[PDB]
Amino acid sequence: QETLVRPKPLLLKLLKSVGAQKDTYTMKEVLFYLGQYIMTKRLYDEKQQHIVYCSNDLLGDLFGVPSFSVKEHRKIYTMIYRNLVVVNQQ
Amino acid sequence: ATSFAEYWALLXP
Repeated sequence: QETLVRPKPLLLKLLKSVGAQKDTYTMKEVLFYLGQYIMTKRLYDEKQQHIVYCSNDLLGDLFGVPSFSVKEHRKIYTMIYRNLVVVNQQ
Repeated sequence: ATSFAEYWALLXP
């Protein structure tokens, strides 16, 4: 997923909050950093670890849902892409 | 069980 991408301020700070530097990422990098954010903030359920809690987290504001499952791949990519701007470039 | 990390890796890396 080499899609060249520039997050909107809120996703961007979400990513920067766990140490990302740039304004301009591949989709791959975004996914790496987003998974890290979720683990670093301890948003995943301990027992059913595909479940992610977003209530009173920043992640809830971006995604507009209180919880979601990582198994919902299309929904996940939809909720990401619409916090994201696709550049006119590789 | 499956780790969250493992679930997340399946999204696409």
